[PDB]
Amino acid sequence: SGFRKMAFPSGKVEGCMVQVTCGTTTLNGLWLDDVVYCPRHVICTSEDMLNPNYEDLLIRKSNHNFLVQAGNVQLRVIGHSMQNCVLKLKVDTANPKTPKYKFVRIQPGQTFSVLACYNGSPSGVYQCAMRPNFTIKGSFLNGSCGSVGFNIDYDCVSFCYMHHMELPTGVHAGTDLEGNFYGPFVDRQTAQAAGTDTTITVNVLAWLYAAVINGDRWFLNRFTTTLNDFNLVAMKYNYEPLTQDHVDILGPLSAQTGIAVLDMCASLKELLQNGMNGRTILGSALLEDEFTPFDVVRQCSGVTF
Amino acid sequence: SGFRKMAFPSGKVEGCMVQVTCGTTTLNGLWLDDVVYCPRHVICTSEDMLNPNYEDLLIRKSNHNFLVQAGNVQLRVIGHSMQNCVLKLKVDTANPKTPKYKFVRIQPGQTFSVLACYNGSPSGVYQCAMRPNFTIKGSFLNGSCGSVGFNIDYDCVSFCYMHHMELPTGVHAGTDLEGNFYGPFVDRQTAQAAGTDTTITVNVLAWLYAAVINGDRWFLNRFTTTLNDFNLVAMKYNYEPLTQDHVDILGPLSAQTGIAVLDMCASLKELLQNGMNGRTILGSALLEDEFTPFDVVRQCSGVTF
Ligand SMILES: *[C@@](O)(C(=O)NCc1ccccn1)[C@H](Cc1ccccc1)NC(=O)[C@H]1CCC(=O)N1Cc1ccccc1
Ligand SMILES: *[C@@](O)(C(=O)NCc1ccccn1)[C@H](Cc1ccccc1)NC(=O)[C@H]1CCC(=O)N1Cc1ccccc1
Repeated sequence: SGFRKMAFPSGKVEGCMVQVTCGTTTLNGLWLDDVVYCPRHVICTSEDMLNPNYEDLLIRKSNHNFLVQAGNVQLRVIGHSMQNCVLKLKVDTANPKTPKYKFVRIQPGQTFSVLACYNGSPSGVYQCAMRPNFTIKGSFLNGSCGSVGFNIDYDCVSFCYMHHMELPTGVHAGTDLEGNFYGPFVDRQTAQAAGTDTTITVNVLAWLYAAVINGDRWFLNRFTTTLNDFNLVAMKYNYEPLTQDHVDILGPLSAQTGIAVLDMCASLKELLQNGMNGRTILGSALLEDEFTPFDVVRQCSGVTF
Repeated sequence: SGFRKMAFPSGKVEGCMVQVTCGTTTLNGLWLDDVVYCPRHVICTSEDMLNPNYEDLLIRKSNHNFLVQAGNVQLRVIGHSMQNCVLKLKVDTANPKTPKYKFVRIQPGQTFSVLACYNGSPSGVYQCAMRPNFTIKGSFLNGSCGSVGFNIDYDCVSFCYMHHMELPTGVHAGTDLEGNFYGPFVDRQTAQAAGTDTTITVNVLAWLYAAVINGDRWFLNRFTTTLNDFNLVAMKYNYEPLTQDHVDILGPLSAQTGIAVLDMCASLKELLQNGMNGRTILGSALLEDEFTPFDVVRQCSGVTF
């Protein structure tokens, strides 16, 4: 029993984290097989970050300008190329601790674990959601660039995020492992607007199923409602609209608790209109949206790695 | 910037987790050097758990009644002894992945990371506090017994918790690694009363400093107060009393933010009496007490392992 913001065990990712230095810029890299992946702005001075020309900065650089450390082990760079916002450094040594992995681009609402690192060394692990405006509400300091986000399916590590920037509003922006930014962001220090954030409705519903599973049932009401009626209300409160895809994904939780999705929808409807009245659900006085339906199943059924 | 419930990286603990079977009871063990540590009730049937005589049950058992698996690999038990509520199984093989470690008994209010395991296999990691009544509010299912809690102090793993049972009220109880229970609990399936829980005042103050560091300053008021005056209020709301030791521990945060401890105390005083009035601090609508002063410093200054 109980319910926590649970992260994946980080061990398989810890053995991939390295330190990358170019000139006086140091940040984190990911060592898989004989390639080290890192943010391309490693080739920038702090000055360059205002208006960087990544082309002309990169031409002025050779293989030996790049220092790669895995612990006290020096890796030798024998090749370098820029793929969108990521640098790939080919090194002389394949990482003997390379796990089974894949590169995935996640969708808004999906969750992942972040291994926050400084100078190639792990500091902490926490679970995050990709917000609908493509930011993450992380915990990152100077030198955390190159930290990664991941999911584990069985023995396979799915890398979905590399950390690049803090925006002037103190939220976080980065790329997939192919170096394409999530959202409309660029790797330049200039004012950048994230769009309005919205609540990930399907995740809030997943969390209400989790509450019922854990004995918190007070919010369960007499009423029902329709998708269309539910969605009119959701859009007033800055909730994401609910699709047939969301209803299909909540099927297993529906079947476990004996509560039809639309019934859970009516319950949520009342909470938006009337609030929680200074009651709590699973020890929180707000509606939580950083658990997927898969996270709830994983935690309440005991899935291992 | 930002602030998250951050757990320690779990890799050094992941390589110590094994599966221990005795008859048809299977749970988690910790393999350090040539000893496997596990809850002693592994020798119990479900039936035995109501009123176990551990001496008598252990006498009926020989070394070969104990199956130890690390992944695919069967380890051979060549010795067994009971130390309080823990079984120590001597095995033919020292764990090659034994980290630098210590056994510590922690105090109420201290935090640690839990590596939740099933069948010797890591499922997830989360941070929590030892409550003042010596329970933890965990997330554990059947088969989680023998899961451990730990702190990392540079290269050294401090094991402080082994999970044993869920109480009828859905909170968690266990031992230190010498097998002494935290709190008045016994390893028996019988109704057991946890004390009244209290809010860990020094941790709430640490979290308010974290809020100020992160730009949440609305709660900062004109007023001051004395310890004695502050404590009369705290005891009415089920807060732990604040001692000179707590004030001394908050000194560095006080010095960093330029806000005197007693000033922060007056600010907390108002929030207890007037509540938060819709507003949130660091995304929460309740006062958080599962960050120590050291947790805040670690996260806001960027300490690695
Ligand atoms: C970086 O890309 C990174 O850490 N970004 C993520 C981040 C930053 C702040 C808060 C949260 N997340 C760069 C790389 C780098 C490192 C060293 C020298 C130059 C560039 N690291 C930074 O810390 C950058 C970005 C913000 C910043 O002030 N900065 C330069 C810096 C670094 C250290 C001390 C002062 C200034
Ligand atoms: C183990 O002590 C354990 O998992 N305890 C912690 C915990 C935390 C949250 C929820 C439940 N338990 C025991 C050990 C065990 C395992 C298998 C067979 C016998 C004993 N595991 C349990 O799951 C205990 C506690 C609840 C339960 O059902 N149970 C005994 C049991 C299990 C299965 C069938 C009958 C009885």
